[PDB]
Amino acid sequence: PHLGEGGALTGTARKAEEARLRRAEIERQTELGRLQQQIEQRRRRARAQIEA
Amino acid sequence: PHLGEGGALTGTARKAEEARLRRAEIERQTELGRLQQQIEQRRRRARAQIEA
Repeated sequence: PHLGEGGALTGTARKAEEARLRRAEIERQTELGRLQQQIEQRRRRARAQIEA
Repeated sequence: PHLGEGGALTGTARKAEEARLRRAEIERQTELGRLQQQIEQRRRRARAQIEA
């Protein structure tokens, strides 16, 4: 059976939407990764200054 | 014999001048020490910034 918020897709359109969903998930994961890395670089900064 | 740039001091004045010379030598040594320490702190600074 077809599981998606839109639903009601058959044949090739189903595979296309699966690919689109995977792409969106990868995009969101990369966004969260960059945010994590930015806040951690701020932390490392605070470190270097404390050491000095 | 009496050795000093002024010379011609006897008795107690001789000891007083010996003490004064020792004091001046200590003063100059402390001056050189502080200068050395200041330039080395600048060096350590340059380090910390390079590491960052």
